Formats: sequence, C-alpha cells, structure tokens
Amino acid sequence: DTMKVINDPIHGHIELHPLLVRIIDTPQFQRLRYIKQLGGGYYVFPGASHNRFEHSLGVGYLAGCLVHALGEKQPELQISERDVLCVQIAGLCRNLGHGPFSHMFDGRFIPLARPEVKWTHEQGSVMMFEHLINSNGIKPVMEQYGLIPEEDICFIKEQIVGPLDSLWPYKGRPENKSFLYEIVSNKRNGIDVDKWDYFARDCHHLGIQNNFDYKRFIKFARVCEVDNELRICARDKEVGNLYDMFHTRNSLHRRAYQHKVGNIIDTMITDAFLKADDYIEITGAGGKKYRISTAIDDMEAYTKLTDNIFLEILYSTDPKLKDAREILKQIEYRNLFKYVGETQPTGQIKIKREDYESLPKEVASAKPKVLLDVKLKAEDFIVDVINMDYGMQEKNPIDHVSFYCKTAPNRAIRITKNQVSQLLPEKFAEQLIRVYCKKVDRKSLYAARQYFVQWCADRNFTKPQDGDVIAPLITPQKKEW
Amino acid sequence: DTMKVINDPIHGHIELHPLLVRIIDTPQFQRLRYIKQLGGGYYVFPGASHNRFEHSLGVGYLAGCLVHALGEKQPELQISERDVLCVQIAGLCRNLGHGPFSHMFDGRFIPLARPEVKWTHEQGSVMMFEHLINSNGIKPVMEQYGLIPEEDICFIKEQIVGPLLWPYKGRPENKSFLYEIVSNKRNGIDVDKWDYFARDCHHLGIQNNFDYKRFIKFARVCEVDNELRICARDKEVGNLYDMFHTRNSLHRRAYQHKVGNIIDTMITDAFLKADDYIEITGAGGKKYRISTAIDDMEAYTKLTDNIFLEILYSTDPKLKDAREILKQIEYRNLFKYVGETQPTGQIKIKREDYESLPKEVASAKPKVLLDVKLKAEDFIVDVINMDYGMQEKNPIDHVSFYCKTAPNRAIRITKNQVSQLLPEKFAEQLIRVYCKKVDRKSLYAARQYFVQWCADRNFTKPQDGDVIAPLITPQKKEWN
Amino acid sequence: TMKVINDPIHGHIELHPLLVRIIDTPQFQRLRYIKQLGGGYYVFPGASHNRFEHSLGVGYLAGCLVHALGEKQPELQISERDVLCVQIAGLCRNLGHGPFSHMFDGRFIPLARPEVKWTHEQGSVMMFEHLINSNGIKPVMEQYGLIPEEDICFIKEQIVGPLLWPYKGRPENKSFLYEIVSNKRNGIDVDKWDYFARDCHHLGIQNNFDYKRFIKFARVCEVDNELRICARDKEVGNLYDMFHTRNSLHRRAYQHKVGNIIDTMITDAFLKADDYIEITGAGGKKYRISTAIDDMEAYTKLTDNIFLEILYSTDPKLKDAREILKQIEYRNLFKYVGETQPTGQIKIKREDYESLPKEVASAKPKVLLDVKLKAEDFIVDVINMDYGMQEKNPIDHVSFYCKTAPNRAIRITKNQVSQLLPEKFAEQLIRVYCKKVDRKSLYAARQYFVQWCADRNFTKPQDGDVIAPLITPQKKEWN
Amino acid sequence: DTMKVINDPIHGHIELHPLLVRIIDTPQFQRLRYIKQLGGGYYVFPGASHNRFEHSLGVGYLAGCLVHALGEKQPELQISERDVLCVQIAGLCRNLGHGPFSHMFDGRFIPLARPEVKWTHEQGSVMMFEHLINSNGIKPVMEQYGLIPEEDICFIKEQIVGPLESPVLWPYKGRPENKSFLYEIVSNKRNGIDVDKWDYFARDCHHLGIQNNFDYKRFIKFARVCEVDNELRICARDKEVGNLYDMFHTRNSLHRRAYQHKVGNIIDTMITDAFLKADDYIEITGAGGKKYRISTAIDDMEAYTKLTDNIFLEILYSTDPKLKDAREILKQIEYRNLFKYVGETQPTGQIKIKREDYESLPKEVASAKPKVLLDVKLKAEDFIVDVINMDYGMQEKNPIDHVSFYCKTAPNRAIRITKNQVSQLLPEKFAEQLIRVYCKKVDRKSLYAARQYFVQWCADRNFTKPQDGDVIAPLITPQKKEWN
Ligand SMILES: Nc1ccn([C@H]2C[C@H](O)[C@@H](COP(=O)(O)OP(=O)(O)OP(=O)(O)O)O2)c(=O)n1
Ligand SMILES: Nc1ccn([C@H]2C[C@H](O)[C@@H](COP(=O)(O)OP(=O)(O)OP(=O)(O)O)O2)c(=O)n1
Ligand SMILES: Nc1ccn([C@H]2C[C@H](O)[C@@H](COP(=O)(O)OP(=O)(O)OP(=O)(O)O)O2)c(=O)n1
Ligand SMILES: Nc1ccn([C@H]2C[C@H](O)[C@@H](COP(=O)(O)OP(=O)(O)OP(=O)(O)O)O2)c(=O)n1
Ligand SMILES: [Mg+2]
Ligand SMILES: [Mg+2]
Ligand SMILES: [Mg+2]
Ligand SMILES: [Mg+2]
Repeated sequence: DTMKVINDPIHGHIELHPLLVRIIDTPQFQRLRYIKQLGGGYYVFPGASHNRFEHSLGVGYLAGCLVHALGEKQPELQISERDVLCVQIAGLCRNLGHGPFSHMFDGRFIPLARPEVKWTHEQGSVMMFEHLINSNGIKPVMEQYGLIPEEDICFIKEQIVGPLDSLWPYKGRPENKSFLYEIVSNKRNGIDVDKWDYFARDCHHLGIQNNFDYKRFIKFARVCEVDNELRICARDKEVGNLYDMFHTRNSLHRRAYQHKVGNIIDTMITDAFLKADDYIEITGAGGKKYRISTAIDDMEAYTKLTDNIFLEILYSTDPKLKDAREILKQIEYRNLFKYVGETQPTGQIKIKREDYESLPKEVASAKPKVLLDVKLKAEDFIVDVINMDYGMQEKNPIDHVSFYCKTAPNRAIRITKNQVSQLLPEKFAEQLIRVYCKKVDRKSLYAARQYFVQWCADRNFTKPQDGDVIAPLITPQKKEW
Repeated sequence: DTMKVINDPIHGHIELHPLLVRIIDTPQFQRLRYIKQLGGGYYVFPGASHNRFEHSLGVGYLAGCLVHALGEKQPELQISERDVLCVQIAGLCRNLGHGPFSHMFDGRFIPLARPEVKWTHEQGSVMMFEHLINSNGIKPVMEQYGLIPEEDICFIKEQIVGPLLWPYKGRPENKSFLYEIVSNKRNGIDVDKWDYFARDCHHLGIQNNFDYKRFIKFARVCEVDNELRICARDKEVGNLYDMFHTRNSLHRRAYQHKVGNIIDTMITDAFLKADDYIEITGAGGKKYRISTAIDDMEAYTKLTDNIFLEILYSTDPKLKDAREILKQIEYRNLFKYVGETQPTGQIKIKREDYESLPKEVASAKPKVLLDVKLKAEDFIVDVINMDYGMQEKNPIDHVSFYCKTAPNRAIRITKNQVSQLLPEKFAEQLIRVYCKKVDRKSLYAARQYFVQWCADRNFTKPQDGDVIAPLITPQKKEWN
Repeated sequence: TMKVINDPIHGHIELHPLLVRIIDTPQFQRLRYIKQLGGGYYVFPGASHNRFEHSLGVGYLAGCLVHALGEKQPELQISERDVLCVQIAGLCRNLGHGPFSHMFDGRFIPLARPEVKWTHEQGSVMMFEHLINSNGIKPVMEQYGLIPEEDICFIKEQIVGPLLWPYKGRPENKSFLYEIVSNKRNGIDVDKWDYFARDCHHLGIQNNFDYKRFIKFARVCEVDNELRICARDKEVGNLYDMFHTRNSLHRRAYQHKVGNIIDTMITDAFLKADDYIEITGAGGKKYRISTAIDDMEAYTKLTDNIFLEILYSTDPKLKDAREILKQIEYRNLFKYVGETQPTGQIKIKREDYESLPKEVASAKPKVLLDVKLKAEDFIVDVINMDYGMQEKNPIDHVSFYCKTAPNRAIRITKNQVSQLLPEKFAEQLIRVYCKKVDRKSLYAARQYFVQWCADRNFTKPQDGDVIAPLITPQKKEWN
Repeated sequence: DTMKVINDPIHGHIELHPLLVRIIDTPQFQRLRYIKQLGGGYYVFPGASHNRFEHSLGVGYLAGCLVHALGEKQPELQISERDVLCVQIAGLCRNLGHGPFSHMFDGRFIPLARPEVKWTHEQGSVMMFEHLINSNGIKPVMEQYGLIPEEDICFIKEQIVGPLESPVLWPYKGRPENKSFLYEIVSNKRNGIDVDKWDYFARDCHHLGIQNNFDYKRFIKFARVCEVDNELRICARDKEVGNLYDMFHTRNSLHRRAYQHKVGNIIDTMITDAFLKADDYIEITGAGGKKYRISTAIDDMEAYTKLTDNIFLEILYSTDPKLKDAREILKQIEYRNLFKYVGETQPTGQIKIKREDYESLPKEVASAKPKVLLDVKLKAEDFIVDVINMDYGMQEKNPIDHVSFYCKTAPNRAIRITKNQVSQLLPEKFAEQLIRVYCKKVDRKSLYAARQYFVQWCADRNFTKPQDGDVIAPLITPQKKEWN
C-alpha cells in the first residue's frame, strides 16, 4: 500500500495516505457517491450534480492541510503523524451519516416518519463509522500505521459528534491537544474545514462566485493558550473575513439551500417516501427487512439507503406504490405544489417546532372578506418554517473566536462586534415562513393568496413583498403596511 | 407559458423559450439526470459527477447562440425564429439516446449483448425524440409557436442522425449551414464539442483551451460548391487545429483513462451477468431486458445508471455473480492493467478481430520461467481508436475559410500553409491489456505474455517494457 | 468596421467603429498609464490593471443592458443612437482620473488646492469635450446618425448629472437611460459591475454579484411619471449582497491600511515636487501637477509617469520628493499603529482632520516613555465607509416588479427582507500611523494612540490590551 | 524579521522567507514593476497589464515548491534549507535583466542598436543580481540565514545563466554532481522544462483571456530524482510523457496567439524605431553621475536600474525638437496609425533565413516585379520584413528526447521514451520560420501594391502561398502551378 493521488476540481491533486485509501474503499464510504450534496437543489441548479463523496474527500484533505500547517509552524505542539491521520479520518467520515438527498432525510422525512426518535446525520456518521471499521477489519490496519484504536476511535467520534459538569469533557485527547477538536466540526463557533470545502465546492457547481479564502486563514492560524486550553487563534486582522464567511454562508442558504422550489421538491420527495414507506424493503443484518424509516436502526440496511430509493419508486409498476409514484411523476412534469408567498414574524417573535403542524390549520382558518369561488382546507396548505442564523441560534459566533496580534503572537484576545463595524448584523437569527398550496389551478391559487395575506395580517407578520399585487383587497386593512 | 431562466455554471444564466421548457419537463428528457456524462470516469475523477441532462441544456443554448449570431450578421440568410427553435431543439435532444453510463452502454455493453444489432446513441436519440413528442402532445405546442411538425420534426431528426444530390428533406440547400451546428457530419466542428470541452474541464479539474465565443464572433456563411456553409475566418485555422488537439488530450487524460475504461468494462460484465434477470416494463406491460429495452422507448425511458444500484443492492441469488463484480469495484479490487502498445502496421485491428486478441496474448510463448500459466479468459484486450473525428482524414481540409478583404469568398487552407509542427497522421490505435487475475504471480506472468505478444506482432515497445519484462525486450533488435 | 477585443473578464467584445475612433485618441489611451487601484498594486501584486481596460468593460456592459431592455421592451423605442450614446458615456466616465486614481482627487488635490472643488467626474466631462474637439469626432458621430448638440449633452449628463425634469439630452420617457452608467439615485450601475469582476480577478478575491442575472431580470416600469429600470422582487437580496461586496472590497483592498499609507507617501512626494515639475499645456504654457487640471492638454500628459519622473530625477530641488519615493522602494514605510471608531453619535468633520495628529501627540498616557513624540510624527487617516449614499439605505431607492404584475412597480423595505441586514449604512474608521519606525517610537506611539482613544471615548482598538496593557484598564467601558 | 504572506491571483497566499523579502525590497527588484511582461502585447490584449515583478514572485514560489517536494519525498538527497533558499532566490532573480517591454528590448532593440554585442536578459540578470547584492548589503543578511555567499552567489548565477567558465566533466562550481538536479529547477538548459514556464503559462493565460492546459502541481507530485549517467537528475513518471508534449504544444500556441501576434509585433517594432531615433538624445544617469544612452545603459547597472517602460512616456511627452521624430512614431501608435500588415509566408523544404540576411529582405520584396498595373512604386524602406523562429525550445531537437522517466514498478530506474512509443499524432518537426511583411505606407493604393510585391516575392522565392493569396493578389497566384 502506497499514497494515492486524486485530482479534485476544487483542491487540485491531493495525496491520500494508504490508511485513508483503505477507509475510502469500503461500501460504507462509497455509498456517498449516491447521495446528492444539495438534495432537491439539483432540480433547480443543474450544475449541482455533486455528491457527498467528493465533498468528504475535500474535508479530509483540508483537515490534513490545517493540522500540518500548525505542526510545521509550531513544533512545540508535538503534533504526531497519529494526530494527523486521526484528524483526516474524522474529516473524511463526518458525512457518513447522511441519508437520501442529504438534509431532506433528517430535516424532513425522519421527523415525520419517526416523530418519537431523535436522529441526526452526525449520530448517523458515528454509527456508520463504527460499522465501517468493524465490518472491514480496519482496526488491525490502524495498528499497523501506529494508531491506538481504543483512544483514537474515541477521538475520531468525538471530533464528529462532540463529547460522548467538567472543565475538559473529552477522552480521546487531553487539553494540550484541544486545538485538534476545532478542525473538523467546531462546536465552539462553527469555523471548520467542512464549511471551507462546501463553500468552494457548492459555488463551483451552483454557478456562484463566492467563497471563503481558507488558504489565507490557514496561513494566519496559530495555537495559543486560552483559559488553560490550547486553542486555534486567528490573527486579529482576519476578524472581518470571518464575519464575511458567515455572511457567505447565509447568502448560500438564501440563494440555493433554501431555494423555495428546491424546498418544495424536497417536500414532495419526502411525501413520496412516506407513501412508499410501508412497501419498500431494505435487507439488513441477518436478512431482517427494514423500511426506509427504520433502516437508521441497522447500519447494514442504512448502507443500502441512498438516492436510488427515488428511482426505485419512480420506475416501480406495483399498484401499492402508485400514490408514491404519482408524486414523483408530478416532479418530472414539473407540476409542483405552488408557492404562495413568504413572510416573517416581527422583531423577536419565534415559532416553535411543536407548533409547525398547527400552521396549515391557522392559514385555512383566516377569513379574508373577499369573494372566493373555492374554499380551501388545512390539508391543501404546506407551511415551511425556516431558521436562518449564523450557526449558533441568537449568538454571534465571532464572540466565541480567539485572536492574536502581531506584536504578541502567543497572547489570545477577544474582539467584540463594536470593535469591528457598525454595518454588521444587529441580530444573528431569524425565521422565514413559506406557504405553498397543493391545489394548483388558477382559482385555488387566487384563494390561497387571500388566506395567506389575511393570515399574515391577523398574526402581525411582515407584509409579503408582492402583497399589494396578490391581495389588493386585503393589504389596505393594515395601516402599518 | 413564459421563458425560464436557468443558472448553469458554464454558461451563466440561460434563457429557455417555453417550447423548450415543455420538451425538458418530460420523463424522456428528465431521464438524462440519471446518466453520468463520463460513465466510469467518475470513479477516477471525483469531480466528474455531471450528467447528460445539464450537458444537453448547454448544447441547446450554444446552438441558439450560433444560429442567432449568423442571422444577426447576415440577414440575407433569412434565418427565421422557426429555424432557431428547431436548431435549439436538436441541440437539446441529441443526447436523448444515451444509455446507462453513456459510452459504456453503446460502446461496450450492446456490442457484446446483441452482436447482431447495429445500435448507436444517435439512433436512440431519434427514437426517444419521437416517443417524447408523441407521448406528451408536443406537436400541437410546436404548431402554437409557428413550427410545422411534419417538416420540422424531420429537420430535427436529420440534424441528429444525418439523412434518413441534396439528401436532406427538412430544409433546402440554401439552409445547408443549419445542419452544421448541432452534429457536424462534414468536419465534426459543432456546438456539442464546445459544451463538453468547457463542462468536462470544469468538472475534471483540467483547463480547456478552445474558445467557442471567439469562434462564434468570426463565423460566417459563404457559398461553397453551391451550398451555403459556415466558414471560419482564415486567422482562426490555428485555433481549429488546437480544438482537435484538445479533444485528443481529453481522450488521453480522461475519457480513455486506463482505469476508467476497466471500470466501464467491469460494469459491463456485471450487466451481462444480470441481463437474464432484470426486468424492465415497456409498452402494454411487456417485459424487457437491459439488452432489449432499446427496442421499446417506454422501457428505455426507465433504463439509467439506477441499474447499477438495483444490482448492487439485490438479494436475489440469481444476481449474486453480477453483484459480486460490483462489490469488487467498491473494494477497489479491479482487473489489473498490464500495459499499452500500438500497431506499427497501417492496417487497423478490425472490430471483428477484437475477440480473438485475448487468445493471441495467451498463446504467446515468452522464454521466461513462470509459476502460473494464464488462459485467454484471464486477459482483457481493449482496442481504442484515437483520431481527429474522421478516421485518417484531416478535418481541417473539410473546413472553409474567408479572408478579411473578401468576407463572402470561401477559400481552402492546407496543412502546409499553417505549420510544419502539426501532426502528419490523424488516426491511430491504442491497445491496452489487462489481467483478471490480480495476484502478484499472475500479474508478473501477464506482463511476460503481453510483451512477448507485442514482440511477435511487431507492435511498439511498451514504455516500461525493459522494467516489466527485462528478459523479453532484448530479443527484439528493433527495440534496441 | 466593428473590432473584436479579447477581455479576460467579458471575453470577446464587439466595438462599433465610432467607439473605436474615440478609443484611439491620446485622451483615451492615457488611461493605459493610470492604475485602477493606485497604491493597491504595492500590496496586491496582481492589481496591475489600469483604467483603460476597466473603461472598455464599462462601455461593453452599458451596451449589454441597454440592448437587453430594447429587445425585451420594443415599446421603449430605444434607438441605435441611444445605444451608442450610452456606450460612449460608459467608455468615457473614467477619463477624468489622475495619477493613481483615487489618490489624486481623494488626497492630493484637496491638499494642494484646498480652495478648489474637483472630482474625477468633472474631469471626465472636460476631458471628453477636449477629446471630441481635438480629434474631429463630431463629424464621425453625425456619420453614424448621432446629433452632436443633443447627444454630447446627453453623454455629459450621464456622467456628471444635470448640468421639473432637469435633463436636456433626453426626455422623461427615456429616463431609464440615465440609470445605466452612473446611477445617481441609488448607485446601481454598470461601472460597479465591471470593477467588482475585474478587481476580484486581479486581486485574488472571489467576485460576487451576478450582473448577467440582474440584466436578465431588469425591466422598465412607470414610477411616479418617469420610466425607470426596475428589478424583479426576488432580486432584492442580491442587491443587498452587492453593497455588502462593495464594502468588503473597500475593507480588504481599496482601504487596505498599507495601500492607503503608500498613497499618502506618494501624495507627500507630489506635494514636495509640485513647485518643480513642469507640464506643458495649450499654447506652450507650463502647468504644475496641481494646476494641470485647469488645462486638458496638460492633463492629458499627467499620469502615473510622474512617480517615475520624480524617482529618476537628479535635480537637487526634487531631492526631498525623491527621498520619500525611495523609502517606498526600500519598504521603509510609515508604521501602522492601529484603528478605532467614534462611538455613539460622534462624527469627525473634514475641517478637523488636520487637528487630529495634534490631539494624538497631546495625550498623556500614564506610562514610562523613553521618547516623546510630536504632532508631525503622526498621521491620522479618517475613512468614511458607507453604502454609497451617506446614512441612507440605497435599496429604499430601488423599484421592483413582481411576476404576477410585471408593469406595476413596488417598493420593498428592509424589514420585508431580513433582520440579519445592517442597522446602519455609514460609519467612520480612524487609522493612526507613526512616521518614526524604531522600536521605542513605536512603543510610545501605541501608548499615545490608546490613551487618545480612551480620552475621546472611541472604540477599544482590537489589540489594545496587548499593545497598551497599562492604559486599557483605566476605561471601565472597555473592561 | 519574519515571513511575509503575499496574495497572488495565480498561486494564492504565498509565504516569503525574510531573506527573500530583503532582496525584493530593493530598487533593482522593484524596477520590475515598470516592465510589462508581454511588451507590446498589452496594446492588443488589454488584460495583459501584468509586469515582470509579479511573474518573478511566482517563479520564486514555484521553485520553492518543487525543491521542497523533492526533499520531502527523498530525504536521502540531503536537500538543506540553504539549497531551498538559493533555488528560490535564483527563481526570484532570473527576470532581473529584462529591459523596457521585455522581449522587445533584447529581441529587437539591442540587436539593431548594438549589433556587435551579445546581450541576453540572462546575462543582464546576473549583472543586476550582483549589483543588487552589493549595493544593498545583502551578503551579511545571507550569512545570517546560514548561506555561504562565495559558493551560493556562484550557485545562484549558475542557475540563471549556466556554467560561468569553459570546462573542456562537471562544469559547475556552486554545487557538486550529487546536487545536479538543483540546476534543473529554475532554468533548465537540458530540456527547457522549468518553473519559469509554469508560472508564465498560468499567469499569461489568466491575463490574456486564454485557458492554460499544463498542470504543474501534477508534475511536482510525480517528480523524482534518479541516477542518470552518473548524475542525479529530476525524472518524470512515465505516464506524464503526454502531458509534457502538451506543455510544449501550449507554449507554441501561446506564441502563435499572443506573443507573436502580428500587431503586437509591429507595435514592438514601432517602439523600437522610436527608441533608435531617441537613442542619441535620451540621457540616463549611472554610476558617479555619468550619462548613458538607452543602448549603453546595459553597461552600467546603476543606469540600467532606471531603464524601464518609462522611456516610452518620456519620449511621448517630450517637447525637445530633437525628439520630434521619435515622438511622432509613438503618437502614431496612440492614434492607431500603425504600419500595415501585408501577409505571412514560410520557407519551403529546407530553406532557413539567416540573421545576417534579415536586412536584405526589404530590398528583395521591393525588387519583385509583379506583372500587374500599379499606380505607386514602393521602395525598400517602405517594407518591414519580420522573421520569426518558432520551435520547442531546442532548435530542431525534440526536448522530450532529453527527459528522463521512471516507472511505477521501479521508481529508482531512469528510462527513455521515444516519440513512437507515445503517439503518431505528434509533430514530425520541432522548428520552423514565419515571415511577416508589413508596409509603412498605409494608404489604399500603397497597400494594394505592397500585396502584389509580397505575393510576387513569395512566388519568386518558392515560399508557401499566403492564406489569402488568391484574394489579395488574384493576378499573381495563377502563375505558380505549385499553388494551383
Ligand atoms: N493526465 C491525467 C491523468 C489522470 N488525472 C487524474 C485522474 C485521477 O483523479 C488522478 C490519478 O490518476 P493517474 O492516472 O495519475 O493514476 P493511476 O492510479 O491511474 O496511475 P498509477 O496507479 O499508474 O499511478 O489524476 C489527471 O488529472 N490527468
Ligand atoms: N438568487 C438566486 C436565485 C436562483 N438562482 C438560480 C437557480 C436557477 O437555476 C435560476 C432561476 O431561479 P429563480 O429563483 O430566479 O427562478 P424561479 O423560477 O425559482 O422563480 P420565479 O418563477 O418566481 O421567477 O437561478 C441563482 O443563481 N441565484
Ligand atoms: N488567436 C487569437 C488572436 C487574438 N486574440 C485576441 C487578441 C485581441 O484582443 C482580439 C482580436 O485579435 P485578432 O487577432 O482577432 O484581431 P486583428 O485586428 O489582429 O485581426 P484582423 O484585423 O486581421 O481581423 O483577440 C485571441 O484571443 N486569440
Ligand atoms: N483581507 C485581506 C487583506 C490582505 N490581503 C492580501 C493583500 C496582500 O497581498 C496580502 C497581505 O496583506 P495583509 O494585510 O495580510 O498584510 P500586512 O503586512 O498588511 O499586515 P500585517 O503586517 O499587519 O500582518 O494579503 C487579502 O487578500 N485580503
Ligand atoms: Mg493507481
Ligand atoms: Mg419559476
Ligand atoms: Mg485588425
Ligand atoms: Mg506587514
């Protein structure tokens, strides 16, 4: 076994250590070739054909770049080849838990199919990783390259999911190596190599000329002591670039990841999966059969759960799958559920997850006072609530970043928002509410618009942008508008 | 129905006429979302995740750009809006006939599964197009936008497949130039290549050196031997030689990558072993096989890269052998590359002889001590034709040019008027040999047979010949 | 006939023969010798680009937008004459720039000729007039169907604004034509679109804003009895992003602290050279660097070349100017001390800029200092950052249309878009530098600077606790 | 003090060792900010505003990348930090000798102004480098970072210009044979495959608006040092041979499209003409206040330091009546009243035009007797004849015959690969000449006449038929059966 070189369009030629190659050449990893990074986004942005596989390689590569850069500039950190390989492996493997169409699966499908369960792709990644290691005899190979499976497997899982009270909650590495936990999935502030890869890769595919300059950030990164931990610190000068990184993230969510049509296509696919869930069988361990919604309980079954489910349903002839198949066929003909509009709660108002189901009922209960041919019911409405933030709810992630200055490179400091600019956001979280109608004819749509705008007025939400055009009889009643 | 705008990473924001949108939003077109452009290339170049769908949009767009440019600069050509839409439709629809993993399907699988049949993706595209039109009531919609379905459907098909004396019925000789946009049968210079150069390069991580926007700006129609043809400005001749050089480079680096090809071969093998057991429902509920779905477009509509995963995730014992080959791909236990050579002789190895080659390699008698003896079935011999798109012919001899001082007068430019640094030949064959036995001793043996076979046949010395077979290469003084 | 030019940003661009005639003049070719980013090239070595190529791009984009509107809306009656006039204004709006672009009118002219009110825009109109008259362009304009009297006026108005409906070059039904090249209402114009893409390409920063997308969605609608360009409603987020990008590019590149100090040092050299450099203008009359703006024939010859003429001079009179430039070549630059901002209400006025080095030197930091610094040792640079319209939100001055009613213009407020947007649209940055570069001077400069920030109630410099640990504790507001 | 980071649009953020920063921050290096990489090319490709300065940084960076990669993969080579810095410095400093408008200066101007002298930008770079070091007290700073100035300065100069003595045997003194591979990085005298090309391919393409086909990062990953005929040399992986042929194809493409663009060349020619007419009157101050001319500034590095593209503007903005003729030529460039391109041809078969004959060519063109009615008669002085040598960097030789390869199964064993083992679609020849003819008389009747003379001359000499020959000279081309 020797190093392989791979040509990636984002990073160029990258070198992979043979242990990494061994982990990649498994069914559990190769699975990620059949899961679209952006899920239903490909149905809106035709360049977004990329899958989780190539993203994972990039994350693994960038994780290696950063840990090598720190070790070269600061030999006193005693970063070992063992540390480098463990960080790269965590980087490679943090996307292993994604399901069909990525965020569709755990953001929409699982919550509806298994409301009792608490599932995230991160937990899935840890379980899949364990299954990958055990199923393929990787532990001996790890030992052969100087890794200590007991500690290092724990370290890898902690890097992905966080600690499995205390000053130091981690067991895989001690406080003097704290900075290693900030590379792959940064729980403190969200600044990690996962974002850096997807910014560049998603932009390249989407046709958007945006990214964060990660090479710059790597050149200016240092490890300093912060409250008895050794942490990664950014050069003070870079603070503006970090605010820009979160702005870019939010832009990409607005333009692409939460595109109103990309979301409704995800919703339609989720609907098809719900109607197919009783009939599709996935074989897991010992020949046991699982459903789409229960394959998450057996990694051997989950290994075989990919975007392929979409086509299996679409190409089925079984009459049982007729309803699921019809929804997918509507997607192919582009007969989609119709977007009605968008609004936001005002100021500090927030809607909660428990209430999401009551919203279609509220919209249908509005009493516009316009002449309507058709009356709509709760089941005709879809109400999608989207949380937009800087990765930490209402918190400013830059308040959780440590910096150093050129005159004192070993001394960590904090920089507040007011020390940077007044042109920055005054809030770091908000909600968008999108309403769609499942009845697509002209009269239903007209009615849906009247209900929607009336509902906005009753709730004191913001005036939809086209409110005066879509509901000219409703908007005058609200003088605030 | 109004115009839609779509954001493509290669071309930016593209406008699509509502008739094109109607054609795109069908099962027959959306199918192309599930067919990788480069087939097994994705298993070597991880950026090559692109499908035929987005390439097709780009071809349709570029076809529109060129026909509009010609009309704007030369109103006397009388290009109509109807002509523009017909050219765009042919551009959109020329990839409709591709099968699972694109060139794998018609280059490898069909020739082995149905040796008696003569199938190309082009023929498939015309059949798929007909089925798309009829199944979705597109003819009325065509009429609504000023098209004449009888003549225009014929024109569209002719643009894709050629003629079904002026041999075309969809347009007359004064619109000859319209047949050169989408699939140029005369010299291969068409908008299909322009899109894939730029798109494949973007995804592969290689830089494209052909500038189609430049070419469009300098393109004119001129009279050539009583046809109106597209002519390039004389200055551009160098750039055209470069276009074919780029195509050849892309084939060498990516499309004929030795591992990408062997993955395609392994997938083909899995399909052959699955062909008796996979069922695809076509018209009237009739069942077809992977190899017969080409006979029914309703079945072919459902034949995509999904077949790979249906096999890989199957539990049926009948599919065990097919499933095992695909599992070898996932663990990267691939058939092993042995080497590459070329004929020195000017006769091309013929397609009819391809099957006899593994036998010849196994019949070589290398004078070397060997632990293991290999059989014909252990060898794969892949013959690859590399050319400038027209066998031995120089495609630039079939291009017409014009000069700045006389923009309507077509001229010819010969190779000697351009450069002495150009190719003296325009076609060649590469022969790759692989071994299905992957252990160290089998591979060592395979190398000895291979080099011996090269020597016996008077093929070129493999590049690593002296390293892989030091006992064999001395016997050939032509190599020393 | 038409010429084709290969531009790295826009690809192959077609130029109408009238445009080619305007380009092939000394007044336009001059722009080949003026760096777009001035002193920015001394920090970003990719930023070698000049005003010339930017001007070609602006002219091209202006043509793209006006063609797109005419094709989608024939009822606007956009003529070939209108298209050429818009392209010419686009080509010629950078004609008035001086040596190192914004250095010249942002730093040098204000200091050299404080009484005068000069902008590159005014310079562009004067240069344009001189270009036309000196080269016999009026007849050529007539030959392509232009009407010089009206159209020259239209071109100038597009660049500088009005020289009721205040414009004479075109009537209210063609109002939308005045929004293409230099948009006085909200700053959304093709000049920005070119520089975003060109500057990013050269600087090594990824250039946001998709102007092709914007062009596809642009329409003309009636707004308060004018025909104006309206954006599709869904594009409002992209417009906020466009201004965010602009502000980023200023923060990272155009107001780079070292780029700015190099501009300051070059300005200083020009001031010390101003009495001795002679530039021949009309009728053989001699001008100075600071007075060449009064004669276009002299101004034609005033480019980045002045830098090298000073640097390579042997005249003892130019010794002081030459020494400053030589310090730039050895990279013995004035040293950056830090940055701060005013707090709460406070805004620093232009009239007070000169008093600021005095104030910094007057601070009494309670720390032991080896050296005492004087006002002349400090440079204080005040930078106004905004979204192009002072305290105003430029998106409040944009008109939108919806898909369901394409001819009905609407307004969209900030609250209808996002709560993650800026609450303010203007601010000031204050950078302090020290002309004394040794270790002890620098240490002292830092103590003064932080003390001054404290006394004035400015924001705590980012590295305040590190550079002045004895000073920052005294301020509870800072912790 | 410490490393600086610089943002380059081609390579991204590059780290520079403090010694390199010291060399860069001198008048001798900063001079390269005022010299256009592509000379008169900017007057055709408006994106080509880049200067030699930023190219030099990129060459220095790539030289570092390659030497670091070799050292990391093969510790047994004993590459030291000292070796790395010396290679980077040679990379940074190999463009120091360029004059105004780069190749215009040493390709056109110097050969005409000082025909006796043998001047190349390479020689200029060595002299400039010596002057840079001595004028700025760099030797002590070198010592401070572990360099040994005597041997290392020699090594740096040898990397740029080749052996400084006649050895007639290992001809280099800066490093021994076991470090021979270090001499292949910056300026590869054996086959021309070096980091200088890699930077300019990527940079020129970025600025010109053309896409580059050569991947240097790939090449660096596959490069190894192996023993070849008792030297340690850089070897490429066997399967990279196709990419190397492509690299030379790309170089030839870039020359055809851009560097030898017919108008870019005539602008260079016009600027050269202006410089020749200005050469008696422009003064450049050198060492001790002595005055030099444009053509003699090459003899004093202090003067040469101040000789940049600025000369163009000094002439253009001059008022001295003595500079009137020079100034008028430059003004013609501004108004785009350029000498007119007449056409292009090539010698046939074996014919090779010699440098000594270049001056006789305008006479030959004017001596042609086209059998056509002409209103104007043209003289030798009305014609410019530009002869351009196009090749793969080594005259008639295939540079890939001078490359060593290794195979995956035996990484330490160097091998040769011949053209026939690669492809039949490759060039059969590796050198050729283009002949461009221009007319200084730009009116319609002169141009018509020039075309008739030119095509007649092609016919008389048996050169190739110009591409538009039948269009520009329909009465002349029929007389040549070889063309019909
Ligand atoms: N001219 C080429 C050849 C390959 N690649 C890409 C495809 C892969 O992502 C990566 C590695 O492919 P190689 O062909 O270099 O490697 P192999 O593994 O096929 O060759 P070997 O195992 O002989 O080294 O480089 C490329 O960009 N350009
Ligand atoms: N801010 C955006 C939004 C979308 N897109 C891309 C995705 C699509 O490929 C194309 C068109 O999407 P739009 O959202 O503009 O169009 P819709 O059809 O979704 O909206 P509508 O029908 O309301 O015009 O542009 C983009 O690049 N940037
Ligand atoms: N092979 C080429 C040649 C030129 N260009 C660029 C350089 C110019 O910016 C633009 C136009 O150059 P041309 O050589 O096409 O134009 P000329 O004016 O030299 O040719 P002519 O006057 O013969 O049309 O295109 C290019 O990209 N590729
Ligand atoms: N936000 C920024 C700032 C700078 N640069 C570029 C400009 C320079 O080419 C290089 C170095 O600039 P810095 O501002 O990082 O370096 P300084 O020397 O100005 O800062 P200091 O000396 O304080 O570290 O990076 C950049 O791309 N983005
Ligand atoms: Mg391999
Ligand atoms: Mg839509
Ligand atoms: Mg021309
Ligand atoms: Mg600095």
